[PDB]
Amino acid sequence: TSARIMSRIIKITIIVVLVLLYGEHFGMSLSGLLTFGGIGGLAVGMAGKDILSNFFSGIMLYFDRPFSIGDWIRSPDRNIEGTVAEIGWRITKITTFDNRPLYVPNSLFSSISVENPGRMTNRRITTTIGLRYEDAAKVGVIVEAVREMLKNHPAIDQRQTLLVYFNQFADSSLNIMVYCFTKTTVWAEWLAAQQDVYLKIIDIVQSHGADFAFPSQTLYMDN
Amino acid sequence: TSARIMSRIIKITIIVVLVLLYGEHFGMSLSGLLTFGGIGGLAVGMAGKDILSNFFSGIMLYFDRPFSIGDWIRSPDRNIEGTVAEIGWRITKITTFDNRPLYVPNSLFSSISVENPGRMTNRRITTTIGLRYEDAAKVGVIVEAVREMLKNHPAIDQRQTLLVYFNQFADSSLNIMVYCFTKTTVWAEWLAAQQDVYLKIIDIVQSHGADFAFPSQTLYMDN
Amino acid sequence: TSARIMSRIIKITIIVVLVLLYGEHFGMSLSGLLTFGGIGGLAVGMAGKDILSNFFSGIMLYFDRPFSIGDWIRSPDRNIEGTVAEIGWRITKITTFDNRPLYVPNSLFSSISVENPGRMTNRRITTTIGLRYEDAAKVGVIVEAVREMLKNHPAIDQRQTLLVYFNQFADSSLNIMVYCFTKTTVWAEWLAAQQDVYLKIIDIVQSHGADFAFPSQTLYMDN
Amino acid sequence: TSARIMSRIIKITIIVVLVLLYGEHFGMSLSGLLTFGGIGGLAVGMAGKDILSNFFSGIMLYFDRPFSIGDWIRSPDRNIEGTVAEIGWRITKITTFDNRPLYVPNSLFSSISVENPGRMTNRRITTTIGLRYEDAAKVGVIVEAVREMLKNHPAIDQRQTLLVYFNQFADSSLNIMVYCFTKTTVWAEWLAAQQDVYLKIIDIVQSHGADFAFPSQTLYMDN
Amino acid sequence: TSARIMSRIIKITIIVVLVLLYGEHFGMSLSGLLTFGGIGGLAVGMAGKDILSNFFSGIMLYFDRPFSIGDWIRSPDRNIEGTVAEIGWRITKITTFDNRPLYVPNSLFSSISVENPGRMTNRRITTTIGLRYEDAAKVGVIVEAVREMLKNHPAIDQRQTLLVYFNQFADSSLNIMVYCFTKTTVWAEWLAAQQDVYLKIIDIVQSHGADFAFPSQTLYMDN
Amino acid sequence: TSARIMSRIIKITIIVVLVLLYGEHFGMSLSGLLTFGGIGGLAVGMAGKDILSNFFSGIMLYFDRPFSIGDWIRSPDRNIEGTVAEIGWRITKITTFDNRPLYVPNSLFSSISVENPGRMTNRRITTTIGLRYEDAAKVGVIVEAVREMLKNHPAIDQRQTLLVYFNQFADSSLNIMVYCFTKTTVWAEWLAAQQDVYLKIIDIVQSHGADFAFPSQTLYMDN
Amino acid sequence: TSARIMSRIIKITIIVVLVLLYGEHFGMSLSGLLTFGGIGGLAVGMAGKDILSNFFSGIMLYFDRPFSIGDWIRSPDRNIEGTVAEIGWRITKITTFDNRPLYVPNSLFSSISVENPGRMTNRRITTTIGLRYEDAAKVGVIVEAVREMLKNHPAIDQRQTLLVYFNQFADSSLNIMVYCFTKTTVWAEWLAAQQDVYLKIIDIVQSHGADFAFPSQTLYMDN
Repeated sequence: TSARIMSRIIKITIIVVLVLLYGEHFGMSLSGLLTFGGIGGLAVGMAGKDILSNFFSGIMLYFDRPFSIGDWIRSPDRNIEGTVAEIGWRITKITTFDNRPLYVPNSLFSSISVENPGRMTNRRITTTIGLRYEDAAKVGVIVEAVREMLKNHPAIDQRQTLLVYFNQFADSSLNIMVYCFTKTTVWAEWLAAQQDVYLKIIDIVQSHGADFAFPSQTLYMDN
Repeated sequence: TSARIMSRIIKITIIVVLVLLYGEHFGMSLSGLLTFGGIGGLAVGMAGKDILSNFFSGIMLYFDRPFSIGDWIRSPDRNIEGTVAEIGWRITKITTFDNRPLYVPNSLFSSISVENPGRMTNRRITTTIGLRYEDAAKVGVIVEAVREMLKNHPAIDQRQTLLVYFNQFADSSLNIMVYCFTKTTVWAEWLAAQQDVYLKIIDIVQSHGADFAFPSQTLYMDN
Repeated sequence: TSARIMSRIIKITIIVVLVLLYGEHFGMSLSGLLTFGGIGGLAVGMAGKDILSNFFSGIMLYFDRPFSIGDWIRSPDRNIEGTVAEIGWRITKITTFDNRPLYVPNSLFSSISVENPGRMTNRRITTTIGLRYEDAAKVGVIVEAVREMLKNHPAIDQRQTLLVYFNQFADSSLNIMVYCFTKTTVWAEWLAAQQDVYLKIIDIVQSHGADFAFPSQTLYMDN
Repeated sequence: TSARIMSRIIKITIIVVLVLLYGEHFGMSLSGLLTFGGIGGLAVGMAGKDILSNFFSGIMLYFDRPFSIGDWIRSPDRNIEGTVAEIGWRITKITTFDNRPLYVPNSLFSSISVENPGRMTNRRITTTIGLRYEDAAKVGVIVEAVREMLKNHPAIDQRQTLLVYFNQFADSSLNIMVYCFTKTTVWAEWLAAQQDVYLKIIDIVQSHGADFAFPSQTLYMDN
Repeated sequence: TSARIMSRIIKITIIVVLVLLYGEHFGMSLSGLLTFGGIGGLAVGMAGKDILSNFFSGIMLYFDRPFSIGDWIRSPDRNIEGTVAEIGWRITKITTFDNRPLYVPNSLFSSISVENPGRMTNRRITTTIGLRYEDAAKVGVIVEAVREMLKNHPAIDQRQTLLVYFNQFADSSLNIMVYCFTKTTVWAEWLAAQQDVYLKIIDIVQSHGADFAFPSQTLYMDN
Repeated sequence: TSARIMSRIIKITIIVVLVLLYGEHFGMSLSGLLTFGGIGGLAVGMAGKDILSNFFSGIMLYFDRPFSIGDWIRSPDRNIEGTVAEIGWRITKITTFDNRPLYVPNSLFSSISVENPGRMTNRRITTTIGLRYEDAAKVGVIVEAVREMLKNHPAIDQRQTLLVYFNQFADSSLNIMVYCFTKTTVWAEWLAAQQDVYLKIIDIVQSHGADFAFPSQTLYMDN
Repeated sequence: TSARIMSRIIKITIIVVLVLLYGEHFGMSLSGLLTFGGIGGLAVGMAGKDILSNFFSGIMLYFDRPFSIGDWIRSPDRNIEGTVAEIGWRITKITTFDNRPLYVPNSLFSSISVENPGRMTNRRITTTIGLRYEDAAKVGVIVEAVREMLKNHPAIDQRQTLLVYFNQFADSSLNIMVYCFTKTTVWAEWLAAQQDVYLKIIDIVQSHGADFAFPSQTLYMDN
């Protein structure tokens, strides 16, 4: 389709060949060549940017790929997520978890940090608890029961980092940092462990009479 | 219309021809040519930017189009949304859902991620529930009834990813992550499924006596 | 007025002519020409930017105008709004709705998305409702009465997109997405329809005993 | 004052003249000229920026001034406000409403939108009302009384845009958009009209028993 | 101290002289000169930036100083405040009100707006009042008593701008814009006037029974 | 695999060799060489940026490494954290605490501040207390008991900085700045000390009857 | 260690020497030299930036150091704080108050404001009080008692700036600006004075029956 389009590509090529042959035949004068000549390199230079660089930068990715099709590639910087679909020079298909294919320009991968959880070894499960000041005396023991359970639980990696401590003193709460790592990377398996853990842990704070806490205030009144 | 306008286009062309002929005839001296000559390439170089690059970058889009007229093209980066209308070198018409035609310069597509949900396979329906701590013991069973229903429902894709779990422990709530995918991409059909699902799910939490929850506080008072 | 001003314009012109004639007469030595010569093109190059580019970029706008005097031109990016007044190379007058004339430099139009609602086909009326959880069982029917009315109403375009659904589950509410399009673009006519619609709709939620909702909380107290 | 200062300006000038004369006399060799020569144009080129461009860009302002001494020049972009004081090439004095003279570099005017309300035709008076849901049935009539008054009032321009409508449905309120334009631009006159209008309008909502509204909540309690 | 340091400065100078003399003596071949030669100008060009520009830009400041030692120089843009201490080419000492000397690079003054309140003519005293809706009928008179007092007060400049009006309708309040200018620039004198004014004004709202207002709400409850 | 790929690398190399040999054989004319010639250096120049610079900048890191494999490298600027994994020219592997390997481009290390807590000497434990105004008279003594304990405690470094003071007056509280340093850098050991300290400190405020505080308000009511 | 590494540094040096000797021997043709030649200067030019500039900019710091080892150097701009450790060309060690050594690239010091409180003359102690509207009549006297004490106190510098005034009218409070300067810069001494001052001041507001204030509201209720 489209005459003018197909035409004008021949055109911007042919005249690079014409200037070349004209300064080799006549071009009297030689002087004006170099000059005209420079606007091509400079204008292509400031019209170039990413639109040209995508190909080099894509090739650099071709020498080695930090991400490899079968992985999802969160980036803290730019907002791109979900599994890497297919790799191409001008673009890079990438399915998101909403199954919409975002076409990422390749030059972006040149700059941003590009962690891929797809190559995970583990899933960190991080939580927080938070027990009323009323529960304050019993903090030492409740923490310990929770500390003990995680070791004995099958799902979590005992060898891996496993800290539970009074930690923060924050706000209206007494937040307690659960921090431990699950085995399986895979989504349903880890989530299921997490549910099992919160169900167990939730009971323990219930079990000793320490009560879970919500933001709370101190109203003052007149008579 | 307009003499000065029509005039001044002849002008910036004719003098490119005059410099060319002058350095071929006289121009004595040759030396001053190259020099004058360079301000053209440099000034066009720093007056060029996007205003020149739009055409190259549009052509690059002409070699392949990630978006293809019949689609809407959300971009997480820049704020442009709604169906792609017509494609042009200096611009790109694009109807928004408010039916206002935003004329996007083409150079922008060179940089930003440009997912198009128009080429969706599915609609993810993501929700959250959130049940009082009062409902805490019954969490395991309510979750399961909800877990069971989604599988049996006709609208959702059972084969596709389908997670429901206790997940977060957040705030004054016990948020539960519904996450499943509908069949039809199309707007009224999916929304109707969503309404059917929330109506069903809303009943289940009602049905077991677990109560939906709102932000809550702990007032303290004097006598 | 002003000698020094009028003087110094002659000056920065005349010496471009003097350098030209001096290197054609003497300038011995030729060597130092090219060199001096380059600081002009480079300094004009890095003192140029927008201050020079406004004219090219304005001309590009002269070849075709996405906005055409009789229209108002919101831009999601830069903060400029209101009807386009008059178009000029260094600037572009533009009345705002507060009737203050903002003089927009033309180079800006080169980059930002420039939707103009002035070329609207419709006005989307988007609302939200939000009914207490108390109203929860009756959600299916209230929605339907509202769904029915919009079709029958004369003001809205029935052919055009028209969705009403339970949609969100958010917060302390049960928000319901009204979404439909009015005929007339023009400001008083559409607003009047909107008032008629909200007055009608407001009654319906009132009519079935479902109550409109406001942020709500759950106070807890001591004895 | 200051020998070293006065000295070193002669110095960076004289040696531009020495290099010029040296390559015209000896400079054996010619080759090294051009080279040394280029660091001047390039270093002045990347040490130049705004510090050089202020003068060109100021001159461009001298060809035409969108702002003209007797006016105040808000800019949505950069934070500069208040009456324009005096215009100068390196700077531009500008009194602010706190009577502190901010010296704006001229290059800034090259980029930012520079509306000047000083050349206003009118003052838009925009308000909002907001009536309890309790007042909901009477909304149609209260609006009309308010609608009627503005037309009859002497201060507002009846010919000019004049919309009052139920508009928003927002939050805990029923906000009503007053929007009309005063005659006089000048500060005390318009403000006085505004006071007269709010005093009149405030009564009307009072007059029909509709009550003005404040953020409100729905406390829930135990026994 | 330090041989290697003192040594390596001689070094990067001497070899600029060696290349110059070598291409004037031998350098067979001339061709490679210009080339090597260019990396110096370009690398100094992209290693230059501010680190070189500070001196030019400082000199520009030396031709005229908008700020003059004995003044404090708030900038809306960059965060620098407090009295200007001493002026130097690479830097500019500047005491802050916390008496910590921040060394500002001079190039910054090239770009940012640099108002100096030190050259003030006045101090604007801006306040806000805000009277319960309960006080609403009496707004006209309370405002007037306040309006009258400011004129009669010795401290404020009566000739200078002096507006008091109902202004805003905002929130839970009825905010009233006091706006007037004090005589003395100097810190203790103006503050003392401000205290005298607020003490006087505070009484007037007290005096008519209008009550000052705080954010307020509308609790709703069950039985 | 892939013919076109393997092919096109030969191609962009071979023609650099062809242009070189062609201008050495024919190339008639010499003039057009330099010109064509420049577009290569300029286009590689504006397609280069980081994609080329990563290697130089990586080498600079190779001369000396502020971070050394066995350390974690928080950066206040860019969001990268966790232990440094392996170092490579195009990238730098880096495990995060979630065990996901983020591949950092090396050029980034050139700009951002890169503190590594891995080379810590200590752990600062910073807290805050905050005692009701009710506790106000006893502030001097409670502070002292807390001041005394930290000195006597084995875990904290007494020699190191150790301030405890009334400090802030903020909000509804009387915040007290605990600030002291633990011995062991290592994660479980320090956290355990922190738990021991907060448990001890929590008792002291309890012990004197001063009560810990939460945000509090002053309700006002009608009859 | 590492053959390939050690090898490839020889390599990128040796071929700069080979091109030089080749165009001096053959290089037939001379023409292609200059051209190839330029890609080196340009690519080093756009791969250079900070990675090259760190050394120049470090040297500039070597000519004079605004910060001098024994000082801590807060910067309002970039987030770097704490005592300056050691100074080096590629970097600058700097201990933070958490005793983690952040390695700052030197080029940063070229741009940002770099106040160093280490060279303080004083410590400003700034506070705020805030007394219920209930305390309003007594504001004049309480302020004066506080005004008097600071003069008589030994710790504060009476000669130095010393303002106390009703100042703000803000919010639910009547905030009073204490502002005075302590003698000793050093951390424990000044903090101790601050504690002594707040303890004294706290009593005075207590002493006259004015009560310290917290955010407060006005609940409204039904029957």
